[PDB]
Amino acid sequence: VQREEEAIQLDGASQIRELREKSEKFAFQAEVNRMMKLIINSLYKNKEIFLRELISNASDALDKIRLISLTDENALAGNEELTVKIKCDKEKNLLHVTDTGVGMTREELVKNLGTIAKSGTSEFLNKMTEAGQSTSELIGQFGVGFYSAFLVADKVIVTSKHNNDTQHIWESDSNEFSVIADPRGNTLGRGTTITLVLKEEASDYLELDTIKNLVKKYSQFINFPIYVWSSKTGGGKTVWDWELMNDIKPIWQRPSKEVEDDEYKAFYKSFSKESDDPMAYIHFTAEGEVTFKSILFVPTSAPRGLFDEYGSKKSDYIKLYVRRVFITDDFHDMMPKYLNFVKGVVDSDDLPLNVSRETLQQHKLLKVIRKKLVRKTLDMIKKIADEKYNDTFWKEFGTNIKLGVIEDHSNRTRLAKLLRFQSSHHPSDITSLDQYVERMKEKQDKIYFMAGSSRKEAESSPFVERLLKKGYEVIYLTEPVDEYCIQALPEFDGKRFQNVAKEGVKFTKESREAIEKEFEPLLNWMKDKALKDKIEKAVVSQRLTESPALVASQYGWSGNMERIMKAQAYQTGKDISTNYYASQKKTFEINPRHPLIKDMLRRVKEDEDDKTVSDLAVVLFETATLRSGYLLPDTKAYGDRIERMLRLSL
Amino acid sequence: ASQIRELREKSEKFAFQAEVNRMMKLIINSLYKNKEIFLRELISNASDALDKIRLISLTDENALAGNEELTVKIKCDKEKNLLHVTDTGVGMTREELVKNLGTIAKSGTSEFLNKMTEAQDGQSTSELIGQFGVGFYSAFLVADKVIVTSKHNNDTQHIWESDSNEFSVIADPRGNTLGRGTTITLVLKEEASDYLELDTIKNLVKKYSQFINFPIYVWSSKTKTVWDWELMNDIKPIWQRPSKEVEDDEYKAFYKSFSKESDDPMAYIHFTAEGEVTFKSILFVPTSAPRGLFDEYGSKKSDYIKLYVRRVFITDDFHDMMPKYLNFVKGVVDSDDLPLNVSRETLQQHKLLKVIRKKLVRKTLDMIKKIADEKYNDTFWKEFGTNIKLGVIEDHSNRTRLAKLLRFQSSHHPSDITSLDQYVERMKEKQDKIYFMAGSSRKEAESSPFVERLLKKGYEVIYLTEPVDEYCIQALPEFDGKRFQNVAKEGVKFESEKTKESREAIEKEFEPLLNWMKDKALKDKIEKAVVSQRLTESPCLVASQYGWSGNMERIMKAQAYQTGKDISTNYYASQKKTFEINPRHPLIKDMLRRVKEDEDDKTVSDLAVVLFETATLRSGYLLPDTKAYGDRIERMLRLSLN
Ligand SMILES: Nc1ncnc2c1ncn2[C@@H]1O[C@H](COP(=O)(O)OP(=O)(O)NP(=O)(O)O)[C@@H](O)[C@H]1O
Ligand SMILES: Nc1ncnc2c1ncn2[C@@H]1O[C@H](COP(=O)(O)OP(=O)(O)NP(=O)(O)O)[C@@H](O)[C@H]1O
Repeated sequence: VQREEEAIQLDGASQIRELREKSEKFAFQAEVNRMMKLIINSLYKNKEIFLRELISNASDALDKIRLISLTDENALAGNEELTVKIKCDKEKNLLHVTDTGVGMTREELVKNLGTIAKSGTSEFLNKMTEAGQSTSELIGQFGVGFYSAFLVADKVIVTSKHNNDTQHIWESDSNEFSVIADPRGNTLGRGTTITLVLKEEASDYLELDTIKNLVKKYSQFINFPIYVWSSKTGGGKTVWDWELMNDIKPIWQRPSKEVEDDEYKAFYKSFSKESDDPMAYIHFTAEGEVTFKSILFVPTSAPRGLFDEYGSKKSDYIKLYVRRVFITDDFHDMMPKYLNFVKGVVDSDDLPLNVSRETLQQHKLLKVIRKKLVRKTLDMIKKIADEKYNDTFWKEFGTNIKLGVIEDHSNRTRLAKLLRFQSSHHPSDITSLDQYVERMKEKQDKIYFMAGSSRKEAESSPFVERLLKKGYEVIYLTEPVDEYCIQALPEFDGKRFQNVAKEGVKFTKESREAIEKEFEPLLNWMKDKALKDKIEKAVVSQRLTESPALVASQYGWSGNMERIMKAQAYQTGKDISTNYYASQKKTFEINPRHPLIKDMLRRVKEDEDDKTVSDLAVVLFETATLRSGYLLPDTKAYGDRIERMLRLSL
Repeated sequence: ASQIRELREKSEKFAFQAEVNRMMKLIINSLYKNKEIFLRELISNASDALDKIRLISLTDENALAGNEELTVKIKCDKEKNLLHVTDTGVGMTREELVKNLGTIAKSGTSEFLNKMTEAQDGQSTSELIGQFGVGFYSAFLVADKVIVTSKHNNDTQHIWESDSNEFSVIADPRGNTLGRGTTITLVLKEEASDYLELDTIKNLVKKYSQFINFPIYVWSSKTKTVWDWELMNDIKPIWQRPSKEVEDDEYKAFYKSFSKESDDPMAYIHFTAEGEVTFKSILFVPTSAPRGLFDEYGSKKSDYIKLYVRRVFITDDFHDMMPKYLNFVKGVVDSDDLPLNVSRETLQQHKLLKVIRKKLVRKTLDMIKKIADEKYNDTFWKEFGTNIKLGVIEDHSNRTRLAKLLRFQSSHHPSDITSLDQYVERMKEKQDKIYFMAGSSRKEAESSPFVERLLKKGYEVIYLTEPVDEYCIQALPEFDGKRFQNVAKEGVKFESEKTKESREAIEKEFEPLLNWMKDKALKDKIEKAVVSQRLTESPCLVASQYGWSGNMERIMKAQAYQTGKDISTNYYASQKKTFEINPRHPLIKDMLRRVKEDEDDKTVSDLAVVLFETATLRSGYLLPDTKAYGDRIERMLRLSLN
């Protein structure tokens, strides 16, 4: 009972040897010449990332002197501007990336630049941590970024000016570097100028527009003014001046509400390069394993190239950022296919990057991004007002939501509540599934729907004629994807969907059962009158009203289901000529009120071997197939029957 | 470069340095995406050691010294949490264990290779794999401590063990336990428990090391069940053998083994590509269409073709090397000259992807073209006919060559499919047009009122049965000079004799008739009415040149991947058609005698709306309203009884 004071443990490499002893511990070395060549020749895919790294280095340099500027009063001195400035020089085959950051002392120019996998930024980070404090803008981690500037240049000339030290010149050729004091005075007030002596194969980076698009591609949010010595050709002659590249302001960095509705729409217009305001937007911050904080958008109109090469075409609408630096627009694991219209940004600070800085190192961190992005998206679409949802949204991205029901399984219930279809409750207006079950009768327990090519052919369908007459609500499907969306949905609010073109619809009746038994002779004749496999059953329908009714099985293709499959291109030659083709099992149904009842029976009561009575019994079934929206086997069969029955009549 | 100064001066020069521990961490946690590549690297290293000791043997007679067997053996201890990769290669001296394993980016293989290139031997300059000295370090992706025991000739057996930080070397107190070679023992992490089950390892070596040119054995089970070494790589690299010295039966055996198929390939091709890139390749076409060939369609890379560099598996992702419509082509691609990324999972030069692609497609299409005509129609076209059609639409660079491979059902034979070169060889002396009809089936297409006069006159009509066919022909501007012509659209020009200009007189005879239909029958239904010059034995609907056919409309109306706007606001769905009227038709001649008798006549109007609606059905067009047609035909059936 009384606890003793003894404490347990919780934890603790063989080879068949007698005993293991210690001897001669070494430290790993490195052949620098071959390691350098690995980085330059066999590491990166795109050689354009050199500017991305040089700018990031310049950004870190700027952020460093800014932190020091806080705990100092003479840090900036003469020049208080913290800007990165890039200038081309085609006349001398040179590219310049100049910044006004902290710069580098002579010891640093040797140590930091001359040592692979050495990061002064990483070390600076460490001192700041030991010392709110916002290092969270420091991008550098590896020590190889600067060496990526040897991809497009034979020689790199680095001129740096650190406080309390002389301006020096650092020149290299990837094999060795020379460090010399600048003969000129402190031409640079403070900071660094990285000059690249480009190669003949890199003549592209001498041209202006190449650089402009390059800095805009990777570095447009790096929290420091980036200018490029550009031409304007106005006032009309060419005038050169520093043109700002990162115009856009990181709205995401600010917390909710600092900025309002206004500056949001402006952000969407500028970032996504759109002219019209977004239909909606969401600003949120996920935290935990992933912690990023992002802004997502839904466009006002459906993009022009939407649904073109669906699945294959990766959308560049969402751009991934890590520490204000662009990583990738590939969200095929962080965003599903049916949400390929959603635009926006995703920035983060502690997302582990690959050395390529184009992909996240941990593949496991992708789906945890998706679960938050998708959820925030579906909440955003749900947050859209009911009026605006039907009148504007659904026309644009209704198909997407339907596809979501088919694809996404973990959001099928949530997406189903966003579904909108036409109905019999209104000649034109669309309804939700929640609005259907709210208008459902007692003990209905079935959501009746009709699928067809158009609204007119669906509402004027022989099926559910008694259902509409009884007051049952019928959902009309007018688009090819509709039927699949419903078929992929098991139950909604405890109600099961029921196709009115297929069997399963059930509506005294026991007295009427005796009446059906009376209507037994004609059905038998139909199976004989009817060719071999022409029909399966010829019972009389109790769901008909005023129409002379091909009903599919519970596990059979509908007339509308059938037309879509048949018109689908991507299918093999062997597969096309298959699946039973046209016939399946065509069940006939009928109601008594006209020639269906006694007029056809009088002939059947007279003689079953008459030619006139077999022709009239054939055309009735013939036009019933088109009445039920099925494919006509022969256009000339039912066609010439009209050309002959109208010649003597008219 | 000059910079405002005319005094470029020379001061101190330095050599670059490295912070090893941080560069180590980069390789461990920030380089590779797949942690399973560790076994790929150890096998390659083991292979290199085996190739070195063999190259020495060719000049040194005392190298083997009673250890002639050159193999690789893998054994994993589940109980002891260990993984052993043992070879009988050249091994490493004590100095080499420190130099080669302790110096990052240092490759002893690269040094061994350069010595041979310097003088005359190019015998095995393509057998050695290791270039950058970082592969061995991928062992710490799945292991905390790596123990390496090596025995080199003319030196004692030493033991090398380490974590990422420091490494130690010690002479093995067990002595010469390995006759010659190396054993890399990996103390696997908790997470890397999967590499302890032999079957996981079994598939892993087979995945990458299938043609490593050295016997690889794994300690596995085989049924009383007993344990022994099982050979992994048995599939010989036949592509290295020249086209003349390779057995035709070997190709069939190679395919059924490499691609895991029970049936022989429909065809094969063996070629050596030189120039910008240099590689050997054996492409294959399966005997039957793979299930799910088009299920993903687009967005799906096919693991049918595999890329090998120096007999080591690189990748199966080809999408930049092979187009979508050739996703059925299987085979191998091997090179010894293609520069690789440090990850060894992709090519380094992206520009070379286009170079390989154009070579592979070229040899693929020629391979298809080489197939005998007799076996082509009966086997290939049935399985991959759809692919060729898609290729016509997609590949513009080879649209002509792919067109020569197209096959379609013609009116020249009840069931046989024909070539387009056969069609143009069966055209008249002044046809210069390829007439075709598109429909849901052949029965619908051959019994269509558009081909009535054409077949009677002596012209040939191609029948398109599959919905992708019209897309395929649309992508074709002209074939052998001739131009495709839709028989359901305007353009067909028939008869230039005196009987043709006599039809101009019939135009005036039908002029009051023509205008009546535009205003009696629904004016917003029928576009226009014109005299039908191409109509024989039928009552009655053509479309414009750049307009939808009845078939074309049937497909678009089923295309599910469209927005709710594009389907509701599509003009072609609401577009009207030109109604053509045949003069010889008895039902048409009695129609002009009824309007005059009773213009604004009710019965006269009725037949016109009925005929037009039957014309919509006779063509591929869907009836706008079927209830109005279904009720009026119920009144027509009242002729028997009311
Ligand atoms: N423009 C610059 N101004 C000032 N200091 C710089 C500049 N560029 C580089 N440095 C310093 O030199 C060090 C080496 O940089 P680098 O080798 O590019 O690795 P990095 O800074 O971590 N970038 P990366 O390898 O992509 O993570 C940096 O950590 C800085 O301390
Ligand atoms: N099992 C072994 N037997 C003999 N020598 C070995 C063995 N493993 C490694 N070595 C030597 O150690 C050197 C360093 O290994 P490694 O880091 O893999 O360089 P590598 O051969 O270029 N591998 P890779 O990265 O794929 O190019 C190799 O170049 C070999 O000379």
